[PDB]
Amino acid sequence: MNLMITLLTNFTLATLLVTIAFWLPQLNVYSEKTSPDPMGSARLPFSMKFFLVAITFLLFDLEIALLLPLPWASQTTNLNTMLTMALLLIFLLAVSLAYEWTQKGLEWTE
Amino acid sequence: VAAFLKNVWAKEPVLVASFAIAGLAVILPTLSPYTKYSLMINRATPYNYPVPLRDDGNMPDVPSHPQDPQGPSLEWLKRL
Amino acid sequence: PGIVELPSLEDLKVQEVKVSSSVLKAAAHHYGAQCDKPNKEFMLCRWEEKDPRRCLEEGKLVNQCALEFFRQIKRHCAEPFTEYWTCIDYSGLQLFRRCRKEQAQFDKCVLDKLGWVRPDLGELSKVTKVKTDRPLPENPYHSRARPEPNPEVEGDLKPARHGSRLFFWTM
Amino acid sequence: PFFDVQKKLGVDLDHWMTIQSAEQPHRIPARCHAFEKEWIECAHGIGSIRAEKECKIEFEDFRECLLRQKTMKRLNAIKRQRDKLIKEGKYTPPPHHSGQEDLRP
Amino acid sequence: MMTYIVFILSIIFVMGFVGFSSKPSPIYGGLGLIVSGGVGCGIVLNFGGSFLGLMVFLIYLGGMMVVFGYTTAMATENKVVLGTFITGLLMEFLMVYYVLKDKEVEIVFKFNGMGDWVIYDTGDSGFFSEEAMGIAALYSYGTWLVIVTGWSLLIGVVVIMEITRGN
Amino acid sequence: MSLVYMNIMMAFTVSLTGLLMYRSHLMSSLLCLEGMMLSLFILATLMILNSHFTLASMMPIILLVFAACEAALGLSLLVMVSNTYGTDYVQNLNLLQC
Amino acid sequence: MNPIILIIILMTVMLGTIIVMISTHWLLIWIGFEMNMLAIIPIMMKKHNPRATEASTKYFLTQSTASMLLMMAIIINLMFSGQWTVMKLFNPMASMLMTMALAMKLGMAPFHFWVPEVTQGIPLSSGLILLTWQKLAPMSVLYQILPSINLDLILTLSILSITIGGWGGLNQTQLRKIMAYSSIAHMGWMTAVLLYNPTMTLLNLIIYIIMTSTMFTLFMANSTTTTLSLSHTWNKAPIMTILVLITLLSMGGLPPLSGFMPKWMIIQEMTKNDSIILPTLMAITALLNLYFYMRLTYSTALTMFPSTNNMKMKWQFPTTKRMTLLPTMTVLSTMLLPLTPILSILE
Amino acid sequence: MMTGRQARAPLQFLPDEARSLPPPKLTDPRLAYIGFLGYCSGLIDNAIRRRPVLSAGLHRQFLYITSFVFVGYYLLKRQDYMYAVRDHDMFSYIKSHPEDFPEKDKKTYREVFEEFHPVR
Ligand SMILES: CCCCCCCCCCCCCCCCCC(=O)OC[C@H](COP(=O)([O-])OC[C@H](O)COP(=O)([O-])OC[C@H](COC(=O)CCCCCCCCCCCCCCCCC)OC(=O)CCCCCCCCCCCCCCCCC)OC(=O)CCCCCCCCCCCCCCCCC
Ligand SMILES: CCCCCCCCCCCCCCCCCC(=O)OC[C@H](COP(=O)(O)OCCN)OC(=O)CCCCCCCCCCCCCCCCC
Ligand SMILES: CCCCCCCCCCCCCCCCCC(=O)OC[C@H](COP(=O)(O)OCCN)OC(=O)CCCCCCCCCCCCCCCCC
Ligand SMILES: C=C(C)[C@H]1Cc2c(ccc3c2O[C@H]2COc4cc(OC)c(OC)cc4[C@@H]2C3=O)O1
Repeated sequence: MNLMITLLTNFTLATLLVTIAFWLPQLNVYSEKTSPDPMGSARLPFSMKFFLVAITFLLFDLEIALLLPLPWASQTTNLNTMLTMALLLIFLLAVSLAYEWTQKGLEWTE
Repeated sequence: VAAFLKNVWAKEPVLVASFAIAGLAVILPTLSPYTKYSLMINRATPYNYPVPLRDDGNMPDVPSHPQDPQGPSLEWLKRL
Repeated sequence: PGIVELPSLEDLKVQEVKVSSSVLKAAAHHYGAQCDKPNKEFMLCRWEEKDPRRCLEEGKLVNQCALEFFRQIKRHCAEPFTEYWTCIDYSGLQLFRRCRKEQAQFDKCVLDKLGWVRPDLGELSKVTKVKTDRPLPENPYHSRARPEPNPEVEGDLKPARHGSRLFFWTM
Repeated sequence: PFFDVQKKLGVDLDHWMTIQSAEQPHRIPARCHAFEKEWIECAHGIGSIRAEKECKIEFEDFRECLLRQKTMKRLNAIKRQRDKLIKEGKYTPPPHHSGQEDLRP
Repeated sequence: MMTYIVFILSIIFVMGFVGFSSKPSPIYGGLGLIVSGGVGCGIVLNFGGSFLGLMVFLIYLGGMMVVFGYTTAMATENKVVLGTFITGLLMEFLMVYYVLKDKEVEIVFKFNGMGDWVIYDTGDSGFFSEEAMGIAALYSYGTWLVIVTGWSLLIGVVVIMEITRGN
Repeated sequence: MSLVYMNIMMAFTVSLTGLLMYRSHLMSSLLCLEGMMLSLFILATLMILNSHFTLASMMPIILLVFAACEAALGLSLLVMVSNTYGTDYVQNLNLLQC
Repeated sequence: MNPIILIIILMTVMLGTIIVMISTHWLLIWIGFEMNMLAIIPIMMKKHNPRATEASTKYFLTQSTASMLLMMAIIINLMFSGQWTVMKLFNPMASMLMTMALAMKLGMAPFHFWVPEVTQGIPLSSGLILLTWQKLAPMSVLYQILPSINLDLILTLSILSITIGGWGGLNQTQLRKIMAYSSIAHMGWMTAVLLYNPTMTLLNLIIYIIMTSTMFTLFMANSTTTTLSLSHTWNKAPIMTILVLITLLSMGGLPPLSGFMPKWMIIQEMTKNDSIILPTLMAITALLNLYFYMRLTYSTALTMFPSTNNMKMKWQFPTTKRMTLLPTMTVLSTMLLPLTPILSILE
Repeated sequence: MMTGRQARAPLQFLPDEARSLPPPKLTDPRLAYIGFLGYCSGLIDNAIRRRPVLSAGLHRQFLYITSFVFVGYYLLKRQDYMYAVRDHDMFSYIKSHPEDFPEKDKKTYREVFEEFHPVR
């Protein structure tokens, strides 16, 4: 409840400052500008490597999501099984990284 | 066995430290004597209520009071 | 179905332990030491009957024995206990570890004037046995009669009479 | 086909998350643990055909524990009659249901 | 009005989906799905699923919709849209008017019209969130689940590197 | 039953009808699919938290992880379409009518 | 594709089907379908051409929509039953959604509109995998939920699949689309007898998998994807025209071939249950697919064809293609009817 | 149908009680037909690879016939077992429910009146 008050206050202060920033110099009548970039009008070429690093982020972020309950999982009574599955998950993250390595997926953004 | 190891320690010391720390993390809980006490402390931590037993007449190993000398103890944890 | 039976408001009147949670937490180890038997008779009745309406009187004994626990503090060691639960009461997590000298004064005065030994690490979490006179509930779930199981297979396995009997296949 | 490898090899792959009445961490009961236990112990071994007709009362008690449709229906009826008598003026709330009595424990 | 806050968020959640299933563009479709993920996350957080709410924020919004907006940026440079939007909004507000004037509704299932604060439990859980310990049980009780999920993610890495190669 | 469940299912059916018959960008179809996944996450979470069924608390994370991996797979297909036509317009996917 | 990676991916396809077959928890059913889809997507993109990318995208969208409907069905089952056992469902809405979702995974009508396209866009071995191995897991889930399956829905889907698979293959010259409409028709034949006797459903599944495996293996052995290239087979290998003859006669249901075995038994299990009109018009529609099979082998397999001169080069080389299990599968897809009471091993 | 029967001991191709049933002889006509399917498989295998059909790979045709007879023997054992289980369940169900299968009184044709339809 106080959390929603805080979030709403931060959004309100940000919207206040952004509106004042967009509209305090719009009181000025400075001049009207016509103003008739590295690329001129060429279409943005698709970069395959940027997409590959975004999907590699997404899959390793999912493996992170599996890793996230480990401080609570260390409190279990089945510690041998828990330690085995934790080492197996971090090892599978390392194997996904090794396959991403050796198949040249981490190249030109290495 | 030491030429390849010195070669990878001269070329890729990041990966040598990585595989060495990973190998220690895998094999060392099977060699540590304190790994038993982790299990022992995580089962000694009373998250729930110790639900009492109806005294049937013959349970000598169950105490009648918390301060009775029989039952599980935590002197191994108070000493360590 | 039926009408759920509830006890009257006179059946629920008992003198409440009207003290704060830091007061309860300060004396909690000596409470679990000295008020063992009625508390465990109540919690045995409470896990066995699975019904709080059948656990009122034992609960009253809890509220009878807790108050006599605090009166026996108030007659003897009111000031070290007050100095102790005030220090417990300051902390937002109510740490025992921030309050060890006030604990030592309270434990000293309690062991001197009442002879009570504080429980050690691992004692109040023991599973203890409880000798009551109330009978064991023969059906605590009020379960009705279970359906009879299907008849099992018996008899020695004979061959199929003239095979598959599938249209003309004689085996 | 249901090739029951888990029972043939005697391994517990996914029987543990299957029902609410199973062994939970730290002995946490579900809200309808008793109802689901009663319905499972009714319907065990008798087959689904006999279970749909011979364990109807346990299953209705368990489904009504899960969804609480009858309980919310009764609360709707009581709150609606109470709102009608407040609008008519034939009823007044007591001090323990208006918040003026400094609760018990 | 504060008692129905989960319900109020749910209405916005429905509105949010009609915000983007009308589909003016994958840009604004992504924006509507991000706002929808935030308000449905607020729904989850208001029942005590704090870890699952932070999994909505960290993994769904912070992990995956980032990749959708990224691919929308790099790969993808009215009447039907606004009509489907206002159609779904009129349907949802007529549903809200029905369920608030009746406190009972049937579209497919029978639904109560009081707030869902009634259907909770009156107990406590001691020194733990039950949802936290149930997610901690993934490593102790969920062995086969961890095995199949890790193998699916490893295969997912391999499969992405296969089909993105083009050779 | 619960009233928030009706809204979550109605959200699911809205995104299901948004997936089915529009013939638009492929990314908009993937957005409708992940809105379906979002509503499944919310609905599974509210049920499992409602019933206090502790072992299924790890269930929606599973429902997240697999499906997000699924989402990654879909984007790669889109990118291959985005490497073939220059657009993700699904009416370019009509080579296999004949 | 690296052969090690190909082995790993095919084992993951098999592993997903096994997880659907053996698991008792609905989440693991859903996980097995997710694993199966995620693993089969590179098998379709083996040759890396835009038709395979279109086919894989359409397959992804259909199986993903089906998987979301499956999880919604599981979730409504959790509402109305509070549990997760893979058994009968406890709500007719979950029953309808799971029947719809499994019909989308099989490719049954009215969700058939991807099966002729996707099978056309992918190679013959991946189309073999799609039309044989990808039928095993949803038929297993339909096998386990049949106490909850609505009869009118499953029979509507079944006869709609049989009619659309019958009247869709009359127009077809592509062999992969003929196999795909044959797939849709046979899944209608499997699911119409499901609530009457599921052993005959399994019998139809196994006989269909044998005949489909025979047909795709002959297609890979001859490298023919069209009717007209199939007509050029007698001048290269005359026995292959004989084998596609007898196997296409078997898939339509001629006696005394083995593909007459299931559907006859299916009619035999539908008149016991006093349904006379339904297997009658069902086999009336099967006569139409048998009839275009008889045009597609009379007009364009038996009577010998104009060839090309470059074929006389191909006379000097034998087939080095690994025709794995092809004589065994050809014998089993034709000559198995005298062993018709073998079906009891599937009980 | 019988899936609740082989669910108490699942994944058994031949159970223990299947050993109380007479196994098929090696001169079973079903098993001889399966061996003929093996011989046909060997001939089709020599036909598709342009070998002499009746001549090449006599060891290979011998392994085709051997392998089909070997698989078909156990398939016929399971077949006979499942029809034996079907009849066992049938008879034990009729014995455990006498009310559902009444011994209907056998009337001879001296009491049975059938309508005569003349062909004229
Ligand atoms: C002391 C210990 C040791 C003692 C040793 C004693 C024995 C020493 C000799 C060893 C050899 C034994 C041979 C097997 C036993 C006798 C089998 C027999 O005659 O069954 C009669 C069987 C029924 O007669 P039965 O009077 O009721 O039984 C007399 C016996 O007690 C028969 O026994 P059952 O009453 O128990 O019969 C059981 C039942 C009797 O059957 C039934 O209850 C009715 C169901 C039969 C199946 C109907 C399917 C119809 C639709 C498919 C038609 C396919 C196209 C036709 C064939 C085209 C070419 C493949 O069988 C079945 O249902 C199984 C299916 C039929 C298998 C027959 C054996 C085949 C082996 C050779 C295969 C070669 C092709 C044969 C013809 C294939 C078509 C059947 O006859 C038929 O079904 C008609 C087919 C002809 C019989 C096969 C004769 C085997 C030898 C053939 C040599 C010539 C081969 C020429 C080259 C290949 C052809 C191009
Ligand atoms: C068993 C223990 C646990 C193992 C699993 C957990 C691992 C944790 C770390 C995860 C790492 C993930 C990614 C690993 C990829 C490994 C392969 C690799 O990198 O090979 C390529 C590399 C040559 O580099 P290049 O290809 O040119 O790359 C650009 C940089 N120049 O070639 C190399 O770098 C050579 C790499 C092999 C030699 C490393 C030897 C290290 C030895 C340390 C002491 C012993 C440790 C015990 C375990 C044995 C490890 C071999
Ligand atoms: C109750 C159910 C329980 C389970 C029951 C069992 C179900 C069995 C279902 C079988 C499905 C088989 C699918 C195909 C095989 C899988 C692997 C595969 O695709 O192998 C083909 C392989 C591909 O090699 P590649 O190099 O890619 O080929 C391209 C050509 N240059 O190589 C080739 O292309 C070579 C050409 C020949 C391939 C023939 C493969 C035949 C496989 C099917 C055998 C018959 C089915 C088994 C028996 C009946 C079981 C129901
Ligand atoms: C073109 C296709 C798809 C089919 C139809 C067809 C053939 C080949 C041959 C013939 C045929 O039409 C039939 C029509 O009626 C009978 C009826 C017969 O018996 C009932 C009979 O017996 C041999 C023969 C015939 C025709 C016949 O020779 O291929």
